[PDB]
Order: sequence, then C-alpha cells, then structure tokens
Amino acid sequence: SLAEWKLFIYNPTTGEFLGRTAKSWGLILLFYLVFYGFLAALFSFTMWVMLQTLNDEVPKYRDQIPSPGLMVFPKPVTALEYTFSRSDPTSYAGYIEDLKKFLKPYTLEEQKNLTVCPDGALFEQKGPVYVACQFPISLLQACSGMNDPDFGYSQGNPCILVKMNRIIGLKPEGVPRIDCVSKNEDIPNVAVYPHNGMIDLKYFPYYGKKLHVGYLQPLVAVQVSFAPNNTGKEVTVECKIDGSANLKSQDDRDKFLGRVMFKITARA
Amino acid sequence: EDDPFFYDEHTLRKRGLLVAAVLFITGIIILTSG
Amino acid sequence: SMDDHKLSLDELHRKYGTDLSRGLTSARAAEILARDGPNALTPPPTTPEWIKFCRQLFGGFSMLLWIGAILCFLAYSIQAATEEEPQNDNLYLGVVLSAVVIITGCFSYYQEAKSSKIMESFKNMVPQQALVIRNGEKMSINAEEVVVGDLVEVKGGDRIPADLRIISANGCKVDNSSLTGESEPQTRSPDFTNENPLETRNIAFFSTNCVEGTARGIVVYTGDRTVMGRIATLASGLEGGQTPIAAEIEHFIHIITGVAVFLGVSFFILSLILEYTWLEAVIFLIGIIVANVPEGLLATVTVCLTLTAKRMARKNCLVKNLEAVETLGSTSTICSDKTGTLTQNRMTVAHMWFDNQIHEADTTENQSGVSFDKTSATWLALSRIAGLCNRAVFQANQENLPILKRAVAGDASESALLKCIELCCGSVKEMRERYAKIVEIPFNSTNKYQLSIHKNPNTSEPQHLLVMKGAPERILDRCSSILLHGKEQPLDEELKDAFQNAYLELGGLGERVLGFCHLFLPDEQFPEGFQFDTDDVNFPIDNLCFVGLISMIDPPRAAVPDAVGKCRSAGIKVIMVTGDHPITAKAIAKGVGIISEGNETVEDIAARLNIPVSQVNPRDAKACVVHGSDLKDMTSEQLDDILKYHTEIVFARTSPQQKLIIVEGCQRQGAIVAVTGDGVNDSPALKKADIGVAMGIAGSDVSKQAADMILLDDNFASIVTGVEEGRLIFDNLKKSIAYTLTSNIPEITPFLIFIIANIPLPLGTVTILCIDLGTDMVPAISLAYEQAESDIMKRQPRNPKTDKLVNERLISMAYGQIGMIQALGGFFTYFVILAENGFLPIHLLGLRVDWDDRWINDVEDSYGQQWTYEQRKIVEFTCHTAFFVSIVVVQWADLVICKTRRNSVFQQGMKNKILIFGLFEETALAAFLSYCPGMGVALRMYPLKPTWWFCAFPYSLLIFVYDEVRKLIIRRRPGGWVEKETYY
Ligand SMILES: CCCCCCCC/C=C/CCCCCCCC(=O)OC[C@H](COP(=O)(O)OCC[N+](C)(C)C)OC(=O)CCCCCCC/C=C/CCCCCCCC
Ligand SMILES: CCCCCCCC/C=C/CCCCCCCC(=O)OC[C@H](COP(=O)(O)OCC[N+](C)(C)C)OC(=O)CCCCCCC/C=C/CCCCCCCC
Ligand SMILES: CCCCCCCC/C=C\CCCCCCCC(=O)O[C@H](COC(=O)CCCCCCC/C=C/CCCCCCCC)COP(=O)(O)OCC[N+](C)(C)C
Ligand SMILES: CC(C)CCC[C@@H](C)[C@H]1CC[C@H]2[C@@H]3CC=C4C[C@@H](O)CC[C@]4(C)[C@H]3CC[C@]12C
Ligand SMILES: CC(C)CCC[C@@H](C)[C@H]1CC[C@H]2[C@@H]3CC=C4C[C@@H](O)CC[C@]4(C)[C@H]3CC[C@]12C
Ligand SMILES: CC(C)CCC[C@@H](C)[C@H]1CC[C@H]2[C@@H]3CC=C4C[C@@H](O)CC[C@]4(C)[C@H]3CC[C@]12C
Ligand code: ALF
Ligand SMILES: [K+]
Ligand SMILES: [K+]
Ligand SMILES: [K+]
Ligand SMILES: [Mg+2]
Repeated sequence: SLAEWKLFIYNPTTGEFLGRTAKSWGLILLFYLVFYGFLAALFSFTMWVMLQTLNDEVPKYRDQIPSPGLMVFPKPVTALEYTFSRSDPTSYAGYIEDLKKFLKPYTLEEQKNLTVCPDGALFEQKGPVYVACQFPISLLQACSGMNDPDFGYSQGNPCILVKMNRIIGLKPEGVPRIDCVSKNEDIPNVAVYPHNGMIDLKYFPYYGKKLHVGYLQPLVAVQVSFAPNNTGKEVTVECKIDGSANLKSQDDRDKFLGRVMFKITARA
Repeated sequence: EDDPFFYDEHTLRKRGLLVAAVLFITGIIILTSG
Repeated sequence: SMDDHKLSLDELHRKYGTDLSRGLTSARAAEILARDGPNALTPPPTTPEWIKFCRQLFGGFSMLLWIGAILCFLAYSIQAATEEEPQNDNLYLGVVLSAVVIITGCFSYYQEAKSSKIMESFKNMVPQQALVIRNGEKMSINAEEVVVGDLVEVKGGDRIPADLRIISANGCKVDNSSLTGESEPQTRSPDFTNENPLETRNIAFFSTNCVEGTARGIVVYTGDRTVMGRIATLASGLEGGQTPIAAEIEHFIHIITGVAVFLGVSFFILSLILEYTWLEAVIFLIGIIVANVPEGLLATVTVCLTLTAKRMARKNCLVKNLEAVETLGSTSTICSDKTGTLTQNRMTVAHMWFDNQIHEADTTENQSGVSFDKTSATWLALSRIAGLCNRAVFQANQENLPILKRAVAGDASESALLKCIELCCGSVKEMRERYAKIVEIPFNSTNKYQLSIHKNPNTSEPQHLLVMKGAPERILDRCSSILLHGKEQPLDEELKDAFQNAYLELGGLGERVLGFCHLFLPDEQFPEGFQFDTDDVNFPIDNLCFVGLISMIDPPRAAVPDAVGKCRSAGIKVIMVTGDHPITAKAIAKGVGIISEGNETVEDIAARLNIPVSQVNPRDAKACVVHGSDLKDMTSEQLDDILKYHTEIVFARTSPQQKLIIVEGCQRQGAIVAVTGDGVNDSPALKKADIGVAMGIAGSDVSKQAADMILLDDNFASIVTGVEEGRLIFDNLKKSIAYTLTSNIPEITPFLIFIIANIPLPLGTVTILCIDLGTDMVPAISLAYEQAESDIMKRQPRNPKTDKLVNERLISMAYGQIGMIQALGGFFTYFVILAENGFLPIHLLGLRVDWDDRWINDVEDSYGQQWTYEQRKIVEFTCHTAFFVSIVVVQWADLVICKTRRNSVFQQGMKNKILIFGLFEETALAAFLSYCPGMGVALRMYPLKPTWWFCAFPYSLLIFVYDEVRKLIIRRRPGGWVEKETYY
C-alpha cells in the first residue's frame, strides 16, 4: 500500500526523473540520437552499394520462378469465388469495372502504335529497341467490352479472364494452350474463345518491364453458360496448360503452377 | 552454356553439408585437444 | 525460564506425584501417556514432489510461453473452423512451446533446494530403550513410552531419553556437545548450581549421552517439550528464504516480462487498429511473445550453476543446493563456530616451559610446522614424566593411522600428552615396558596431583624415581629444586618469579597448564622390595625436582588463520559465535585472526588504563566479547549497536537460539550472512543463514542435513575458494545474460517493421526458436568457463540493494546498441535476398497484404514478373533462413565482445576452448539447418547461395570494433561517462 513510485518520478531531491536528472537524460538521448544516426547512415550506404551491383533490366536470379503460374481476372472478394446475381446490376458491378480497367490497354485505340508479328513463331529480339506485338481484343469475342459493356453478366454467361504469369526470358515449347473443363458432372458449357487456349508464341519471350515497353500478355477468356430457369450455380471449372512440356502444371505443392481453379455462382 | 531458371541446388547442398561437417569436426578437435 | 531445578527433593515429588524410590504406577503412567502423548518429535508436513514441479511451471517467462501456446492452439482452431483446410504449423508450435515450458520447469526443479531431513537426524538420537523405575522395579521400555514425572536410570553410554531433574548420581558425567558444541564431560549432581538451567548440574537434557557414572532423574519434559525438541522444531520450521541469485533472477525476469508485456499489448492494439483479422493479430502476438522471451536463458543459468558446482566438487566441496554456489561470493558476513570449525576439536600440547624458556610445539593436524628442540636432558625427563604418568592408552587395531588421528581411551589432557609423547620421543607402550609400574595414586578433588612409583632408568637396583603431575600453582609448593639442562638446581626466588611469569603467560593464552616433577630415591633407606601398597603411609611427598610446564589447548586448523585473513581482506566481516567460555573463545579469536593485533576490548582498555570498565567510552574499543547472559536480556537495538560499532566481534557461551538471534541481527542490517558450523546446536543458524556451511569429518548428521554446502575434507580455505568462485560466476552470469538478451532485438524488430511498414515478414517464429534453443545454447554456456579479468578478491562484497545482476546498463547495451546493429545486419541480408530475386526494397513497402494473400498468385516484382503464392513464399522462407544465418554471424562478434567486460580480447586472450568450440558448433548447426535435405518442409529452412553468408560480415566487424573501442574508453578515464552508462 506504499507508493514508492511517487518519489521515483519528479523526485524533489536533485530533480531525478526516473532516476536520471535533466542533464543525464539530455546526454543519453543525444548519444542515442547520434548512435542511431550513424547506424542509419551505415545501413543506407551498404544498401546503396548493394543496389549499385544489381541489373535494372533483368533480376539477378530467376531459379525461384522457373515456370509460370496461372491466374484469373478479376480477383473476387473472397476465396477466388465468383458470386453474383443476374437481376441486380450492383452485384457484378465491381467485376465489370475491373474488367474494363484491365482491358483498356488491349483496345485497338491504345495499341494502334504497336507492331504486328507473325503467328506461331517465337519472337526473340536481340536488339535494343524491343518492340512489342499487339494483342487485338477481337480474339476474346463475347468476352470483350466492344460487343457488350456487360462482360457476359446480366445474361447468365459470365466472362472470366485467364492469363499466364509473366516471366523474363521464358520461351515456351511446343504449342501452349489453356483448356478449361467443368469439374462437376453437370458440366455447364465453358467456352475458351480464341479457339483453344492458343497462347501464341509471338508474345514470348517477355523481356522485362524496363526493356520491353508496351508489352501485352496473351489473354484467355472463359465463358460459363447457365440456363435461364435453372441457375446452374456452384459450378467449379479448372484450367491448366497442356501444350508445353516446358511449362509445368502437375506440381503438388503449388496448386497455381500451370493451373487455376475457380468457382462461379449465379442467382435468379 | 548457362541456362536461367536453373540452379545447382544439389551441389550447393553437398558443399554446405561438407562445410558443416568440417566445421563440426574442427570444433570437436579443438574442444578435445591434448 | 520454566525451571524445575529450584524445587527441593520433596517439592519435586509432590508436584509430579511420583514416589522417591518406587517410581510411577503403571496405570498412572499409561494415563499420562494417553493424556500427554508419546515421547517423540513430530516432523513437519512435507510438500509432495509433484507440487514443487507445478509451482516451478508458473514462472514469469513460463506464463508468457503458456499464453503463447494457448494462442497457437486458438489460432489453429480458428484456422480450421474458417477454412476447413488447416496447416499443422500452429498446432506444432503450441506443442513445442508447451514442451519448452516443461523442460524449463525441469531445469528450475533441478536448480532448487532439496528440502532437509533434520527431523530424521534428530530422531536418530532418540534411544531405542529407556530404563524407567515403575512399581519399584527396573523395567526396560521404549523411550517413546516415557511419560512426564517418572524415575529414569542412565549409566555408561546411554542416551538421555527426556529432560531429567537429577535427584541422585554416582560420579555421573554427561556429554553436552548437543547444547554447547563442547565434548568435555560435565559433572551431574542433584544439588542446585546455576540459575540458568543450561549450566545447572541437576538437569540432564535429551539428545545427550552419559559418558560415565549412573544417575536417577525425574522427567520434566517429553518429546517436543524438551530443550532439544524445541530446537529441532525451530530448525525444521525455519527456511533460508530467497537466495541472492534467486532474487537477481526474479528481478531480471520481472524486467524482461514487463518489456514483453508492454510491447505485446501495444502492438496488439496497433494490429487491431490497423484492421488485422483475428488470426493475423494472434499470429503477430505469438511472434512478438516468442521473440521477447529468452527461451533458453534460465536453463543456461542452471547449466552454468551446475558447472561451477561441479568445479568445486573437485575441491572436496559438496554443494547440496545449486543456488549456494553464488551466495558465498555474495557473502559480506561470516558467523563461524569455534569448536570443530575453526579449531580441530582435539586437545593438543601447544606450549611448554623448561630451561626457563617457553617452547612452542607444532599443533597442526598434518604436522607440517617446525618443532622445538629435543636435545635436552631435562626435556627427556619431562617427556618421560608426561608420557609415563598417563593412564590413557591407545586403542587396538588402529596402528595404520596418523598418530594425531587415533582414538585414545582416556581424558582429553591425558590423550594430548600421550599423542605429544608419541610425536616427540619413541612409544609410550615401550617406555612403560621399560619402567614397570609398582604403585599409583589416582587424581582426587582435594589432592590436585597424581604421583606414581616405578623402576629407575639407571639400572641400579636401589634407585627409583617418583613421577608427579598436577596443578602448576600447587606443584611448586611440593618442589624444592628445578632441573636445568639435566642439572639439579635448588629453588630460587628469582626462579619462582620466572615460573609465575611463565604460568601467567601460558594461562593468558587460553591454555590449561600442568606441572611435572620427579624425585629420585636418596639412598638405601627405602629398599626396592618395600611395599608401597600400604595406604595412608607416613611418607610425606616433598622436596621434589620440578622439570617443566605443559599447556594444552584446542588448536586452530592449519588453514584457518590464513583463510580468515584472506576473507577479511576480501571485505568479509568474520564474527565468532561459540558455545564455549569467553576466555578460550577470545584466545582462539586472537590466534586465528578474528581479533587482530592492536585491537582491544573495553575490558582490556580499562585494565590497561587502570580504571573500571564503566568510566571508559565503549567507542574506543573496536573489539568486543559478548557473553550469552548479556545477550539474553539485550534488546534488538542494543544488539544492532554491537554489530555496527565493532569490527571484531566474538560471541561466547551462546545457546542454539542465541546463534539464531545473532544471525537474524546480522541479516537485519542488509547483509548476506554465511554460517559455518559442525554441531547440532548450529543447525538453526545454518538453516536461517543465507548459506550454511558444514564440516565433513567433524560435522554431525544434523549439521550437514541443515547446510547448503559441505566441506568434505574439512579444509577451511575452501571458503575462500567458494567466495572467489561465487564472484566469478556472478560476473560470468552477467556476460551470459547479456549475450542471450542482445539477440532478442534481431528477433523483435522484424515483427515491428512488419506491422509498421507492411513489408513481407523477415523472420518466422520457428526461426526464433531455432536461434534460442539452438545456436545460442553452447555459446552462452561457454561464458561460464571465463577467468577473472582482475583480482576479484580485492573488491568489496557487492551491495544486494544496489549491485544488481541485470541493471539498466546491461539493458542499455544489449537492447540499444549491439542488438540494434545485429537487427540492421539481418535486415540488410533480408533486403539483399529479396532484391536479388526481383523485389527491390522500395517495392516491398506495403506489399504485405498481397504477399500473404493465398489467392493472389500474380504478385508483380520490380521487373514485371508475376509470382504465385508458393514461389514468393519460398523466397520469403529463404529470407528467413538468411536472417537466421546473419544473426549467427553477428553473434560471433557478440560472443567475442561479451567474453570480457573491461579488458580487451587482445589482453585477455582466446584460451577459452569451450567458446571457440561454441562458435564452430553454432556455425556448423546453422549450415546443417540451412543445407540438410528435408528441412524446407520441417522447419522451412532453405539453402542459401554462398555469397549470402557474407551479408552480415560488415555489422559483425562493426560490433567488434565498437565494443573494443568502448572498453578502451572505459579503461582510460575510469570514472567517465562511458563507464557510468555502458559498464554493466
Ligand atoms: C525492438 C524494440 C526494443 C525496445 C526495448 C525497450 C527497452 C525498455 C526497457 C526499459 C527498462 C529500463 C530499466 C532496466 C532496469 C530496471 C531495474 C533497475 O535496475 O533500474 C534502476 C533504476 C533506479 O534508478 P536509481 O533511482 O537507483 O538511480 C540512481 C542514479 N543512477 C542511475 C546513476 C544510478 O531504475 C530505472 O532507471 C528505470 C528507468 C526506466 C526508463 C524507461 C523509459 C525510457 C524512456 C525514455 C524516453 C524519455 C522519457 C522521459 C523524458 C524526460 C525528459 C526530461
Ligand atoms: C502478452 C500480451 C498479452 C496481450 C493480451 C492478449 C489477449 C489475447 C486474447 C485473444 C482473444 C481474442 C478474442 C477471441 C477471438 C476473437 C473472437 C471471435 O469472434 O472468434 C470467432 C472465431 C474466429 O472467427 P473470426 O472472427 O476469425 O472469423 C472472421 C472471418 N475471417 C477471419 C475469415 C475474415 O470463430 C471460429 O472460427 C472458431 C470457433 C471456436 C472454435 C475454438 C474454440 C475457442 C477455444 C479456444 C481455446 C483453445 C485452448 C486449447 C488449449 C489446449 C491445452 C492442451
Ligand atoms: C568480419 C568477419 C567477422 C568478424 C568477427 C569479429 C570477432 C572476431 C574478431 C577478432 C577476434 C580476434 C581474437 C584474437 C585473440 C588473440 C589475442 C591474443 O593475442 O592472445 C594471445 C593468446 O591467444 C591464444 O593463444 C588463442 C588464440 C585463438 C585464436 C582463435 C582463432 C579463431 C577465432 C575465430 C573467431 C572469429 C569468428 C569466427 C566464428 C567461427 C567461424 C567458423 C596472446 O596471449 P598470451 O598467451 O601472450 O598471454 C597469456 C598470459 N596472460 C593472458 C596472463 C597475459
Ligand atoms: C564497413 C562498411 C563501410 C561496409 C564496407 C563493406 C561493404 C562495402 C561490403 C562488405 C560485404 C559486401 C556485400 C556482401 C554480399 C553481397 C551480396 C552480393 O549481391 C554482392 C553484393 C553484396 C551486397 C556485397 C556489397 C558490398 C559489401 C556490403
Ligand atoms: C529501431 C530503433 C529506432 C528502436 C529504438 C529503441 C530505443 C528508443 C529504446 C530501446 C532501448 C532503450 C534504452 C534502454 C535503457 C536505457 C537506460 C535508462 O537508464 C535510460 C533509458 C535507456 C537509455 C533507454 C532509452 C530508449 C531505448 C534506447
Ligand atoms: C572470417 C572468419 C572470422 C570466419 C569465416 C567463416 C567462413 C570461413 C565459413 C563460415 C560458413 C561457411 C560457409 C557455409 C556454407 C557454404 C555454402 C557452400 O555451398 C559454399 C561454402 C560456404 C559459403 C561456406 C564458406 C565458408 C564459410 C563462410
Ligand atoms: F562447536 Al560450538 F559453539 F564451538 F557449537
Ligand atoms: K527470443
Ligand atoms: K540456509
Ligand atoms: K535470444
Ligand atoms: Mg562444534
């Protein structure tokens, strides 16, 4: 029941604040300020020296990212599950907003300054100009904004974009493509629109964000059709790469290395 | 011919385990010296 | 108090209702036994061993780790109930934290006092059978059935069953060493002798043994009511309390627990404010708790204590309680017993006076000293008389022993003379064979001398000689000549004055003096065949030839004076507490160095100034001898004055409770008190003392059961060795604690930077556990094998109030300078790993939300590449492994700089082979954890590129150079600002 800490702080004798006087506090704080300033200066110098040894165009190591992953767009709110209603425009508004923002560079208006490249041939560019092939949005028919502002939504046929992760200097072998099949036995119709997946080789290799300015990665658009009266919800569709032995898709630890699985739910 | 996306992880493991064994044996030798 | 010796013979019988000779009726005795209870002591209840473990499992760090394990289990349950696909990482982390708590509890259980068996040792002194007069018949009964107020007969080696009011005795003598610590027999008579029942002659005490004679007594106390029963109850109920090392441990535990709780609560509220989910906040809290708690510190402290206890066990110094290895080093006052502790507990010839000169003999037990001159005819005569007038003889079947270490059946002075004669000249058995006894006269109370008649040495039949021994001041009254250098010289007044001066000189040394004289038969007037057996013969014994004086004392042990001097030089105040008489106590105190030359008591000052002791100021005396009677009625404040104003203090004639009072008074002045003793009367003091030390050979069972440390070889220099080891282990514990604490900052800072700057996590909880329970164990333990930087026996004892084991200067260094440099090195390594893989440091800011999202598998780096969750997670786990390796690399230089506190590594050197092995083992373990296949799934350790090992090299060198320069700045300008701030 004794307040010994009352005299510990603001001690009337000698003016000891927590056992140290005003001068002692000032000296110790000045020492710690100078010490931490010197430490920060040394840390910053060492960081600058390290960054001066790095390449601004290609990362030093690429052995931790040897094969591309497979990802869907847009990213749903939770757990990569697409949930919306046909009748309520505000249920799927975010998906359409994201798709319009993503597909703006792919419209012919923006990519009119790009170059046309022959199909089916790997496009290696040793030169310093590093031109970028153009990906016309017409390949994603019925899943582009040109034909209909609602990307299949408001009709019961949502459109979802599937893209392969960009890797610098990766040259796929064979004929890369992405196939998507419904996991359920009900097998609602899924339509990969550029024929098959058909990841054409002229978009590879990726040369980096710095060098290969204006790059547009190939896109695959999947459309999941539903009946008018029958919702056909809780449909699960899995996509994977099955054209290149260079691009692995059977990894057990990584469920997204070369493949992607997502669920679509439709209402009304 | 160098290839990106590949690193000799197995040789790295051999050399690291060899260095660890050499260090442990040196520590044992220094500890029990006489 | 509560004395029955005042009662007369008739009054005593009517008070207890016992007949004079018939004893007590059997039915009445049974009734008293039913009403009073058995004649036995009641041991106190004992705590079960599983209760002690449960208490140890609730420490300050143990509570934090229990909370961490509970949070791990809660996180696993939440994860399961949310996503239905749990990862068994938090479950395993909680199990591992629980195992760490259990193992730390086991370590703390080992590093704990193991109780005492004092009551068992006391019960071992209760006799199995007691002779009690009941219904007028001698009947042997169990001593537990003895009741209050019945006749008890004890004779010749029978232990006293209860407290007896002796009403008749036939030459009864008892050994009261259980009450006073002195083995000298005391005569028991029915008559009232002393007001104090402790010194009265008509009271026989339980736990003593009647060495000779018979006695009849009335039981006045039984069981716990007896004098020694109360002492046993007091000793068992006492505890030593909290050791200094335990207080220091709990202090730094409080400090670290407060820091951990503050950081944890502050950053948990911060995480909640930043809209973290419950799982993420719980994971962050678990990481902070694990990073803040030193998981291996307490076990390291226990291992260091065990190592220094096993170091002293090689010097015949058994440590019973592991915490006692530091108490001796922290000790500022030693309260030492005299008999058997400072002395050898054996009567020994010390000084002799022949040829008008004092001769000093070698009183050491090993006989390593120099002796007197044996080339004198009068010395030969003196040795003959001394060793031939004895009745005591050596016991059989002990010839394969040192002479001084053989039991002798006889008086203490007789045995001293016998052993002295054996050491000096020949054998007493052969000398008695040469001179055959024909008649003897034993010692008598009114006689004061012993004389014997035997054959002459000169082979002449008519000649004979009569050897005599007795009191010195009465022997010369029967002498008329003194033998000088083998020549018979008549008595001189100047020679009588010299004899008196020598008698005072030897008597003033606390030594008892005996005279010796022999008379040769003058002529044929007494023929050889004359029968001397005729009692009361008309042959007065007079005009004898005096030879010399021999003085006997209980001598100090060989190492005691030097050890006392060294302890006093180390700033330790040595107090003498003994149950012997003041004169012998003061003599031994002067001999062993308790009272140094030039210091005088108030009585000595008054005697020198020829004034009564009342008119002399007590402040002029720096030494004092306090008697038990004066101490009995002395208040607490008066006792405090004695312990404060006197540097040389001697307490004499103290009861076992008064030793406890003295120890409590010394402890009241804020002192760590060591008590060294060997008797059952020291047991309460040994229990109450901060550390109790007992002698091995000399100590009784109770004393070594009540002690914390036992000197197995009875070497008193082991006390000096123990204080030096205690100071050294205190310093080395500071070094080890600093080394263990400074690596907390590299584990704490990554979590704070994670929550503040939203960068991917630089360090995982598993890696933090791998640092503490792993690579930091052997290096921290290796600080225990560190030698003293300077002479630690020159510094004064540390102030427990002020000199703390862990203070703000240790925290300053460890948590503000070295830890921060280590954290910067680890963060530099982390940024190097992430930048070499595509994520530049500017890109990492704010990336934590997307990095940790399991469903975002296109996270983009600074070069435009897109990463899945697993790929960037492998990169992050490689960063964790590299951060671990960087902590090890900076801990290299941390170990090197923690090796010393003031000296440079260049002056001190690198002769600590345990520390070099610690560095090598730490590095080898780090490399094995990084590169062993299968560690990526077990602990999420991944192999590092060879260049990534050298990222923390600049910061390790910076640590080394910084602390070397700081130690240099400390050595110069000793009172400077740097030392006041950083010298812990
Ligand atoms: C990754 C992040 C890691 C973060 C780590 C943070 C570590 C925080 C730990 C703090 C604990 C510090 C104390 C540790 C030791 C406590 C026990 C102890 O052994 O402690 C002794 C003193 C009692 O001293 P005494 O009375 O015996 O002194 C006598 C005069 N002597 C000082 C010359 C001797 O207890 C004290 O010092 C207690 C002092 C406590 C100070 C804590 C607050 C520090 C904040 C400073 C900022 C400035 C605020 C005030 C500004 C005032 C401006 C004028
Ligand atoms: C050192 C400094 C200390 C500072 C203070 C520290 C305080 C720490 C206290 C933390 C308690 C926090 C409050 C309790 C948890 C939050 C309350 C709650 O609302 O939580 C409901 C849970 C979790 O849901 P959520 O809110 O995360 O979901 C949100 C949806 N999201 C996450 C997917 C976005 O519902 C579930 O899923 C699970 C349903 C229940 C199942 C588990 C039963 C609970 C019992 C746990 C005890 C386990 C002990 C095991 C001991 C074994 C010994 C051998
Ligand atoms: C940037 C890279 C990382 C930086 C780490 C920074 C910390 C270590 C740096 C420097 C420490 C140098 C220590 C010099 C000691 C000799 C002083 C002296 O001269 O003592 C000499 C004796 O020594 C010795 O026989 C033992 C020498 C042992 C050398 C050990 C070498 C290995 C140590 C490695 C530690 C470095 C970290 C490696 C970690 C493990 C990796 C596998 C001279 O004494 P004396 O016999 O004449 O006197 C005796 C009489 N008396 C004292 C009374 C005057
Ligand atoms: C003491 C102060 C001045 C530091 C001086 C030494 C500095 C310049 C040296 C020592 C250790 C070196 C680092 C060691 C490891 C790597 C990883 C690799 O990518 C090469 C560069 C880098 C990042 C080095 C940069 C330069 C470096 C930091
Ligand atoms: C990452 C960096 C910036 C963290 C900074 C931590 C600083 C503010 C903390 C950590 C350790 C703390 C020090 C710990 C010990 C002492 C000794 C005390 O008598 C005065 C306060 C003082 C000197 C503290 C000052 C504040 C301190 C230096
Ligand atoms: C400079 C002194 C004080 C200490 C030096 C420690 C050095 C010699 C030791 C400690 C750890 C060791 C490294 C451990 C692991 C590897 C990975 C292996 O694939 C190449 C060797 C390499 C890189 C070792 C090189 C030597 C090494 C760096
Ligand atoms: F042995 Al003691 F008083 F000297 F009990
Ligand atoms: K820790
Ligand atoms: K004790
Ligand atoms: K630690
Ligand atoms: Mg004794």
